[PDB]
Amino acid sequence: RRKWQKTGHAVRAIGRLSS
Amino acid sequence: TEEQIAEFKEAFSLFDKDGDGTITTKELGTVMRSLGQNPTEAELQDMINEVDADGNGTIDFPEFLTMMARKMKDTDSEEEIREAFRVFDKDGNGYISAAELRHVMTNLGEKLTDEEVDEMIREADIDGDGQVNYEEFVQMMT
Ligand SMILES: [Ca+2]
Ligand SMILES: [Ca+2]
Ligand SMILES: [Ca+2]
Ligand SMILES: [Ca+2]
Repeated sequence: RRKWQKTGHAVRAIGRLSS
Repeated sequence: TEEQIAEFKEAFSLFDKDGDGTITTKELGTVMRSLGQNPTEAELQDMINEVDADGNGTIDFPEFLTMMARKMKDTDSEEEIREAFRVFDKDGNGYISAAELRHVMTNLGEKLTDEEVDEMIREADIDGDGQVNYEEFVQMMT
């Protein structure tokens, strides 16, 4: 869970502000 | 509860290079640069100042948390998944490996033992081919 999720809350936040 | 608090703090600390609680455009760019392509300042500011609730121009912890924890405006939740997928899959074939995993986590800044890598991919992978496809990813990242 926790190492995927930290990255996932992370990477989505890149995706959304960019795209 | 707190479990989400921890998980969003770990997420924040993934960004936050220097640990004051404010992710700057510098830090944000350093992140991007680390991944591959590298925007300029102006373009990392457009990102920041969208979320920004005070008007100080660094994204703070209750601003990080209110962006991720609540729902969106439009249908963009579909597009976060996509783009999460396209950050992971370096090739763009549809399938994430153990190495692509390692690459992104390098880039963000985790120094994994190969146990943790295995423990991670084996929790993603449903079937047993050892690659994460889109349906396995949706099941993971809701
Ligand atoms: Ca900082
Ligand atoms: Ca702020
Ligand atoms: Ca691939
Ligand atoms: Ca699989």
